[PDB]
Amino acid sequence: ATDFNRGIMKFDGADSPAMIAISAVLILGFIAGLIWWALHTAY
Amino acid sequence: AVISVKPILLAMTPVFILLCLFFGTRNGFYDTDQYHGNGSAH
Amino acid sequence: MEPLYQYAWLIPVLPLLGALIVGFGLIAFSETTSKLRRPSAIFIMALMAIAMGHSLTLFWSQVQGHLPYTQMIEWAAAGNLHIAMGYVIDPLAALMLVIVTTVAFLVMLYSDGYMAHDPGYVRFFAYLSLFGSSMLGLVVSPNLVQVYIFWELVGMCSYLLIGFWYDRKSAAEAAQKAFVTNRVGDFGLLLGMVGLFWATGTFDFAGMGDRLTELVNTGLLSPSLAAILAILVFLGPVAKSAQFPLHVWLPDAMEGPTPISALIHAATMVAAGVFLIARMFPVFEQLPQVMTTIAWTGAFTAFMGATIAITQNDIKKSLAYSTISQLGYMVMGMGVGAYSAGLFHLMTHAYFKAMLFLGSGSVIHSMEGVVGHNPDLAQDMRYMGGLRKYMPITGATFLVGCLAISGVPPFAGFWSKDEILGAVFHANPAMWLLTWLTAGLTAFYMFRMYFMTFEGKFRNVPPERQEHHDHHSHHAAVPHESPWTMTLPLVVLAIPSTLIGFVGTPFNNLFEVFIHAPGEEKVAEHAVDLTEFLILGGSSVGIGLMGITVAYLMYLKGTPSPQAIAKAIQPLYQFSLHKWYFDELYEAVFIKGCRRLARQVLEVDYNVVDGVVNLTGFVTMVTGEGLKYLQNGRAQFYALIVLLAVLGFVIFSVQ
Amino acid sequence: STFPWLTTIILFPIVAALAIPFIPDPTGKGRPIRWYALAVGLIDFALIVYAFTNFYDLNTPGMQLWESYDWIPEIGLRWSVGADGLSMPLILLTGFITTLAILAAWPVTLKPRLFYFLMLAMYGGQIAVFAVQDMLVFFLAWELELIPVYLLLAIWGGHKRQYAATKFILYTAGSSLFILVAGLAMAFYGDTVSFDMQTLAAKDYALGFQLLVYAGFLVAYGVKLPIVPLHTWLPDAHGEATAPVHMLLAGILLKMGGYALIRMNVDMLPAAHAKFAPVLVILGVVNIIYAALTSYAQRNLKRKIAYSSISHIGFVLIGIASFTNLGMSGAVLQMVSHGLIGASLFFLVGATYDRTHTLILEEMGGVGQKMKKIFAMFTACSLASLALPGMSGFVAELMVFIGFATSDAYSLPFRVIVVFLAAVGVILTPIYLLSMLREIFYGPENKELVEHEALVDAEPREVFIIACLLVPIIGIGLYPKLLTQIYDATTGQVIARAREVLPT
Repeated sequence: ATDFNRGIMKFDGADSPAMIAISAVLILGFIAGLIWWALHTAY
Repeated sequence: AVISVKPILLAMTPVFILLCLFFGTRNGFYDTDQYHGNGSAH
Repeated sequence: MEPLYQYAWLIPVLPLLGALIVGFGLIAFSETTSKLRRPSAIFIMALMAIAMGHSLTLFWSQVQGHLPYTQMIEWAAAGNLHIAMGYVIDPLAALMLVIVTTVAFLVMLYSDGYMAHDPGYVRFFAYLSLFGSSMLGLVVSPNLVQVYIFWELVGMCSYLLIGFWYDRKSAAEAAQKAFVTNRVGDFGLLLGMVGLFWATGTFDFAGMGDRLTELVNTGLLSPSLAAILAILVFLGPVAKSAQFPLHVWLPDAMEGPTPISALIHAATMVAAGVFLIARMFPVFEQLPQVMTTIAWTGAFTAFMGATIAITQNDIKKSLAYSTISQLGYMVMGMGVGAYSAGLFHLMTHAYFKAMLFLGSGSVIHSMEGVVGHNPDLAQDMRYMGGLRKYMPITGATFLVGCLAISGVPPFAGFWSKDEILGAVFHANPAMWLLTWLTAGLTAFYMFRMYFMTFEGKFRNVPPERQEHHDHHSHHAAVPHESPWTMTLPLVVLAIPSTLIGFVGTPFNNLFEVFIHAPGEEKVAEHAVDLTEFLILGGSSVGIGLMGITVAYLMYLKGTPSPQAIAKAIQPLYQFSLHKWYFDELYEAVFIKGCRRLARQVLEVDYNVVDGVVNLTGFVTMVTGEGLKYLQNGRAQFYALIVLLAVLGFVIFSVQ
Repeated sequence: STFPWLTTIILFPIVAALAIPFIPDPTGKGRPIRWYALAVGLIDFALIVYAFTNFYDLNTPGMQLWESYDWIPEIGLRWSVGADGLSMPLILLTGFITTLAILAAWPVTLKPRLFYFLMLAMYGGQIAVFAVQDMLVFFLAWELELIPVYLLLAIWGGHKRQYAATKFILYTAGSSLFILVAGLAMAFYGDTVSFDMQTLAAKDYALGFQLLVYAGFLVAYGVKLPIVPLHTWLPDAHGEATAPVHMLLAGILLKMGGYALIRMNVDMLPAAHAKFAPVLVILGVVNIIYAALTSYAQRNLKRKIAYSSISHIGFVLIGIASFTNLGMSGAVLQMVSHGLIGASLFFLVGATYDRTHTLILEEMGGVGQKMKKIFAMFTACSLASLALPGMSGFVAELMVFIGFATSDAYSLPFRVIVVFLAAVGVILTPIYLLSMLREIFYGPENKELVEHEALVDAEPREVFIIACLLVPIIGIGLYPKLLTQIYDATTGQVIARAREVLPT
């Protein structure tokens, strides 16, 4: 992740492992929340 | 009333073929400086 | 008529082919074509002047009484889903055909003077012809698909032209913002283009009004649901014409070349952002809640862009914030309904902004003589005052362009501008008295920009005293730097100004509106009185005329100060000096926010879904090093497992 | 007509790939083996255009080169080939991009006897996937590009080649087994043991069986066409690679995972489609928004466009699972147009990196001052991938938005949100493409220019391969019935296969 914080507009500072899990549950929850939408909203 | 793709492809094939066999002969920089050398992404 | 009108698609494809060739001549033959700067400029200009020869006869044939002529060619077909792409020659379309090729031939006459010291002289005429062919297809367009093929093309030509120099870091970031901010409107246009093909079923403007009005009263569509459709189409022209949410790219579009600013305020802005809503009036007049949205976001921008033009030190950044407001002054004319007057203030805007922009470039190429190439703001180093005291013909023509935008007695605007002030005090006078207050403020910054830099003394002594350039000593002070290639275009762009000194007059306003009928023959107007028009026009030429007397007295005292305004209204002056504090809302929230959302989609990629794949390869390698310890030598232990499995399979298989 | 045409095109490179160790004169680097491999590419592309302009006989649904040769009667398999409308655009594309991938493989002097062997063997192992009408030959041809593309990434690759090469052969051969499993599940259903792709379609299946075969096919086709949970093999295998290899991965090899979705998940299993089709368009929407924000946040240059290729793929899912003749005609046109666009991007990343030796995108700036023809070419190819009109990126996505929200299948609160969500990719693709252009070319701040980056040029051969690929990008984008007439009548039966089932 040190090569992911390359010296351009990145390194927001939230590359901590406490943030990685709480960013995952919203992102992987939105795809799962959209798939479970689809089988009941489309037909 | 559609332009067919067969007369526009058969007339574009033998210009594409004769231009690669010419443009292969013309190149620069890939034989003189070329510090990549052998290993093509090292 | 038949070789004039069946070959009418040649007006887009002629100046495209002038850039197709030099684009093929610069990418393959750049050793000769970079040297062939002078012939390839005249070669590219020849296909534009022939395209001027089509339109000047395609429009003059239209006002004699010829019918509109349509053509449609199938573009992408499927089962029961056709896309048609052709053209129309419409008196609205043929009027815009003249404007976008007259000012394009003009700016290519201009371009031989502002450069030919620049090595990018050959490429600049390749991009300038790439603008026009992308632009001349937008005006002849019959469909909502066909206006969208050339919507995102002219933003591509606007991206390439702002980043023309591309060695400035400032012109780098300016080019990208002009593509992204227009793409939000293109995100809006694409939603309504599919959204209106969903509801109506056909992509043409004429077939969209009759089909939308068929479902809104029958009961298939809702009055609230179909209102958000035509709002989304309108979100397109708020980007290109720089309305309220999307206007941040115009101070930075002045980081490009000065010829381009004349063309991106006469072709992509006053044309593109207004031609679409003028063509979509079959949809908008059946929706009352949409037209009140258009006029409110137009009238706010007439106020919003006007005050940032005040205390603006840069000349091109003051003209850029002018045409934010003047386009905003015009889109609300399409929003209150009175749109034929909104279309005849379009022609005098495009021919005078280019008069004001190319006139401003005569100042910058003059001021490069005494000052180095870094500052282009109001004058320091022999400060502001005098340029017309040197008596140039370049300086008297950006006054005449400045004069006919406020509402002065003897010139234009008295015929076209104040017509939508009387039609806007009919319905909602609360949100539309705001245009009257800034009507004296549009008169302010225009004449604030005139006699600050054209009346006084501006050649004597250096305050900063650092030019040190042979390219500045050869920049020809005493404004004759403006060569022979500004004597024609600064004059010949004023020869349509006396034509609209004759047309669009109180007898030819009636005859030109008679050309500009809407989608139907009916014309909706509240009331027009004989006596009441005289004071509504007579008190309104005052607020223009006495609006500059407070500017004739403010910026002719040397300091910008009547009493207690040197210590200014800093609640409000910090807004206009720091440019509305609107660039920083879009930057600290959207630019940082998408630099914060995107980063943690990358780290959930590299660590969660890459963590599972790198765990299947880890629990199989440590399974291998767990049964590698099953064998340990000691061959008697191997004889146990042979004997234990004999005991196992005879308890396994008897039940 | 009697002459086996598709059997020639499949086997003529692999027969002539074996004659590479017998080519004489290894006097230094490999010059004569570079010219033999190029010329044997071109005379097979001439064999595709001879077989197409004389024998294809378009606006007819079905295969027109039908050659069912007997191979092994015990297993029941034959050597059957055939070109329909869902494949004959892609046989033509494969013979076009590979012949440029030989020509873009010119500076290689590492192992040139081995490079052009596998690339000619991969040129046969790609046409063989689109052409065969069988199931044990289709599983053969799917994994026939398994060992040459392990070796193309491992020997000529960046750093972390070996971590990228063995993550890829284990993830694709670890997913190709569902082709054999689901290909055997339909073969033994009923009473016949037929393996042809026609009788397996013309067989009637049960509904509960069809959802097991479709979910077996979905993982086997969600890996190659990177449906975004199953995608992690790609940006390593595409991130650490050379430009002549990369044109065969992103240009063509992703298209086989989308070609096979149209053939074997829409034709053969229609009532399996109509049950789990709205999961595809939601996996198509997230394919665009995830892969455009993942592309923006990355600073490795070859890895930015590698994640971008997942995003352009995201309209193939919306195009397939929309049950409209313009949606499916916009997905096939998306696969052709991304191959021509993605090859023209992925060549110039190698063309940039061969001069500046970095890919890091922070030590760059002012590259457009030294090389201009590289800058003028990398602008026209990145503008092609913006879905900008006048090029084939926009017309391929124009039919998908129109084709999806004109279908009488979904409900209206679903179709509004998907069109609103897929069009966020319209905003998102200029964010990272133009910021890639800006942080490399635009600017005064150059490199150290002493230790690294000693050279800059633009070879007059390299200007051809972009101008060779930008001709059919624009030529399709200005008249898309140059391509839509090839597959009008065969796509019109796949949609006729899924319309009669649709209320289910």
